[PDB]
Amino acid sequence: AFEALTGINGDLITRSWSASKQAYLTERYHKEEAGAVVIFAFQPSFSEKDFFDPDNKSSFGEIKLNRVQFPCMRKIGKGDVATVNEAFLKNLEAIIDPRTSFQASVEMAVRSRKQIVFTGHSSGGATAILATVWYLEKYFIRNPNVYLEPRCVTFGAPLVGDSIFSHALGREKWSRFFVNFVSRFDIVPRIMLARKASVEETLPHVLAQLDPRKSSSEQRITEFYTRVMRDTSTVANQAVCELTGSAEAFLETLSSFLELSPYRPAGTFVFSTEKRLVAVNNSDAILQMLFYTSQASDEQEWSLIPFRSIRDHHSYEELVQSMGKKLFNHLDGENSIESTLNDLGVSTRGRQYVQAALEEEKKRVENQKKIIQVIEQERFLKKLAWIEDEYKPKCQAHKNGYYDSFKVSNEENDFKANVKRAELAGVFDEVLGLMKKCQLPDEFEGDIDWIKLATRYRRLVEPLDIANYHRHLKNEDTGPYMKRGRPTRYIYAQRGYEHYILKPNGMIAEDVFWNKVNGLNLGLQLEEIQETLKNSGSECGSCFWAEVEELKGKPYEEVEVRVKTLEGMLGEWITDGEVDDKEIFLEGSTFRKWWITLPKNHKSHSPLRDYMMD
Amino acid sequence: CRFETSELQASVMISTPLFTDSWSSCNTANCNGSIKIHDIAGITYVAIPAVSMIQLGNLVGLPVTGDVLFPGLSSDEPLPMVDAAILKLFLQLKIKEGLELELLGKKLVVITGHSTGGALAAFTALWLLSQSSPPSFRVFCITFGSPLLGNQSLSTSISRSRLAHNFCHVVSIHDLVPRSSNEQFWPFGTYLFCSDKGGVCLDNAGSVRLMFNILNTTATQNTEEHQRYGHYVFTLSHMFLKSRSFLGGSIPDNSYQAGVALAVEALGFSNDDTSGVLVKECIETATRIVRAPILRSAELANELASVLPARLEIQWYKDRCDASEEQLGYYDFFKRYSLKRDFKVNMSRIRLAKFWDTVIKMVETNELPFDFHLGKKWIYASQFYQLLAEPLDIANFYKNRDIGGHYLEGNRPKRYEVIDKWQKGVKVPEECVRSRYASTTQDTCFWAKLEQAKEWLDEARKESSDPQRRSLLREKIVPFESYANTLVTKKEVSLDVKAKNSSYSVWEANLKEFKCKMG
Ligand SMILES: Nc1ncnc2c1ncn2[C@@H]1O[C@H](COP(=O)(O)OP(=O)(O)O)[C@@H](O)[C@H]1O[C@@H]1O[C@H](COP(=O)(O)O)[C@@H](O)[C@H]1O
Repeated sequence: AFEALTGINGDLITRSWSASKQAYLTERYHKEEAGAVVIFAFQPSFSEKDFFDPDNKSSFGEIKLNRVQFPCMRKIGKGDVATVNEAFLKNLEAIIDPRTSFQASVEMAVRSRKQIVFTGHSSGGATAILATVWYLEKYFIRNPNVYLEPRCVTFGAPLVGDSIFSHALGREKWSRFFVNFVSRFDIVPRIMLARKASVEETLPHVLAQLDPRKSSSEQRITEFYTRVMRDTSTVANQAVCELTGSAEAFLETLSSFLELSPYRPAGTFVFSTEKRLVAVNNSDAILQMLFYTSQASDEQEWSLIPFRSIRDHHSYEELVQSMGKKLFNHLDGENSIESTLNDLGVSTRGRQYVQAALEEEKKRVENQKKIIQVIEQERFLKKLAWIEDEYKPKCQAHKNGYYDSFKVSNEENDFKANVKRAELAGVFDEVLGLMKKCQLPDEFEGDIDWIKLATRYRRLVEPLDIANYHRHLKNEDTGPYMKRGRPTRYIYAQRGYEHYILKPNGMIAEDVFWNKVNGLNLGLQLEEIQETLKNSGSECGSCFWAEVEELKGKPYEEVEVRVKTLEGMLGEWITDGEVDDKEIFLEGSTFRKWWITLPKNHKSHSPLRDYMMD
Repeated sequence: CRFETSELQASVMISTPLFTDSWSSCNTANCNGSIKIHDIAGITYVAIPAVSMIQLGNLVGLPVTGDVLFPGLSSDEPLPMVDAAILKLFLQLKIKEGLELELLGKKLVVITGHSTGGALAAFTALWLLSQSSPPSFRVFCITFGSPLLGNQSLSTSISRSRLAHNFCHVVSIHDLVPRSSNEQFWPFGTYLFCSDKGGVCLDNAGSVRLMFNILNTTATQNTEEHQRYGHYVFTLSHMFLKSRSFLGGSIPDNSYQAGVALAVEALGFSNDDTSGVLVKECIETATRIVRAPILRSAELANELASVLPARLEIQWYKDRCDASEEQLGYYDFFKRYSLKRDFKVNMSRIRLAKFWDTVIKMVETNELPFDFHLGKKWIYASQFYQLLAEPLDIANFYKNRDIGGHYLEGNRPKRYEVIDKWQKGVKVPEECVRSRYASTTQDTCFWAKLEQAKEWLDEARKESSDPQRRSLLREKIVPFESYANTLVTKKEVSLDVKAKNSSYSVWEANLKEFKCKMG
């Protein structure tokens, strides 16, 4: 049941808890090998420097991930990288450091087809979360198979990443590997929802109180708890107002004035009471629950909550030992959540908002189903097929190519191709508009059929949109296409495909590009070549034509590096289907007509000379 | 299936530090009897004291002369008016001349006030937001127990200018002052009605007025409830520790009706009493149901695509005119309206006009998101449309007129003024070296201006007066002539403007000949 949902059984849970207990005594991490399983548990810390990095000047101790070391932990189309607690990241980096045995041990267990588990209590649980991502980027994305799948099991961990971090876990379908146990009133999962400044004064004392080392105060506990829940209230109210799209103008004006914690639940959360075990997938539903499950129902319980909130950080022993006697269920899948939430202490109003977060996910799934139906229908795919199988053959038969035909001609097939370009722009701009406002499931940008579709669309129609831009002289209104003219739809398509083809090899598209340029052994220095190629069309084959339009009107020594760059990219573009060799070398092609006008010396030594005549 | 957000919006506001910090600042200003300006946690609060002496209740129009103007608001003769005592107190306290420099360099400004202090704060925030440029800081205005400020015309003007969400008026449900202004006054901005049990936001002037009437049917009137905002701010901002479930019996299963019932309870009424039923109906009829504007905006891309063939038809028509031997340019071709090609493209002109009219109405009525007009896609789709089509709408106007105003003289379609304003949501340097005439004349009203210059050249043909012909030439002809010649010089006209038999080439010839005639 629990196992069915999480791919994790009670034995694994209990061993993870023992390892986590074990890691108090070790420094950094403790390794437990047992059967098919190797467990890496991480040592918690209880000093403020390990929650809010003293040199971090931001308000929530946050930092953006390194794009080269975590290339999936980002929005693909938009580009924005995920953000995480810098103290937790720094701890992971000290553990990863080659002067420890951690990397070797992980590599060995991978070499032995072991099931790897990362685990931890308190901030070690947070360290576990980051370690899992490290492992998923080092190993899994390179050779995904079932033996290589990790597990991450935390107990009362604080929050770690932001919404982009959670979303990227969802896109790669890595979220399934994460389980986070939370005892109802445990304060630590809530701490990082507060501004640093709100909890600065009292955090050292409360961390000391949470450290299982010599307890010897109610004011400090109660103040700290009050401040965490005040900030958490702001965060939860704003978040649920925002994700439902209510009161957008009000929220956007208020937002300027607020500092709200970026941290979000990542992975599945399992809430534990005396009678229930509740698993929840949705990040935002979990966030609401973090607020509403720790509320006081009357005065006595208010008197009690702060103290219980410190002590419940150490109820995970009784949690794991009572697992099998608790009633289990899965909130997201339940079709009446009232009883579950009542048992968790969630008021009628709290329930309205947990329900709102779940329901917003259901709307995202609905939007995605609508989009899938439109793009699988043949009235749709036949516009692409018409440009592929009628327009291009007819224009290349005319000996000018479909780019130039669209750019200058006025026949009925060019007008037809314009109409179809506009219609496809509609479909893909709608999808983009939905993604920009977080209206589609996290997985959508990673979906292979959508990537294939949008890549066909980009390769086929971006040339027509470049033709469109230049025919109506918008390049002379608002500048080169590659700077301000290029539609964001094509950028999203390019990034989705680049990530799809490059992530199994651990490569970055920008590095692939600059290494190719360096292999061209051009006659400039590094910084000059970097200046010359800024905002060039040679980073993407479907931008071929835009680059040509920027070069054709210029003297050859002004452009020699850019010309050689383009020619250097052409052969792989042709092999991969980014550029059609039936098109670009035609007698009427703008490119062909321009290239035969390049100095005899260049043409004689060009890798394209066997393609064109003077 | 609706989602009720009036109480949630209230809870968002109440949970912010702005709520308690603005009140704190109000309290300090009250105790001092002077305006207090200070920073809390990086936010600048300008808190205006309560003034018990001034005589409220007398409306007067906004100033039309002086240093204190509101160009961002209507001039249209259901004229906006404001409370005269508040306008006078604004000039009296030297708010403008002072606040100007004390705010220079600040980046987040809250203007706040209790009672008439809140009325003055709202006036002041309105003034800051009603200039030709937006202020160089974010502005937010929170009032506590403010009397009403102006009339209905002011309120709908504030709504029309999209400034209403910059205001949050906290009104204790037992505070008589906000509910007790004379009947010519109207609320504007969002109202946070609040009690000992919670808060509820209403953003619609009709719903606020309804709530005023409802509340005026309830009971105890002691004046000093106006003096208890510190108690309500404290209680509200501390409710986050307590779990708050529905206290009546039957929470109505249905998700929307449940949120409504909880809002009624947050105002402290029971869903069984008469007053509670009225509050329920008021909250229920505040929302006005539509398709989610975020989704509406995304799917609108397909509707733009479906209407685009009409724009392509204008493009094809324009090319065909360029190729015609008569060389009229498509403006004068379409004005002449001889050929079947003219009748055909007119169908497309009408299709595009109806689409962009529909889009702009959706914007006005909030069927599209508040920031729809800032999306680059819509800025440029509308600009591309306007570039091609506005000349045809000009030509249709001049070809149908009685000879009968001028296009630019109250006869320009609204949608083109809106498109003009949308153009400011983007960049506008990037002057590129032009290698030929622009695809479309960059001033989309060029032909209207040319028609006016034509009329003026004719009336100066009548002439007689040889120094009054100069006025018409010095004032209303040569300026347009050099404007046009710079547009031609920078190549910001399309080639059809310089077609041999276009009305511009004809006018240029007539004028050069007339200018030889008289030095
Ligand atoms: N100068 C100009 N004129 C008209 N349209 C323009 C111009 N530059 C860019 N565009 C189009 O604006 C849209 C912006 O959308 P997006 O990038 O999604 O916005 P974001 O908010 O993400 O920044 C693009 O679609 C862009 O399209 C280019 O311009 C041509 C417009 O022609 P039509 O589709 O026929 O109107 C397209 O061919 C394409 O080259």
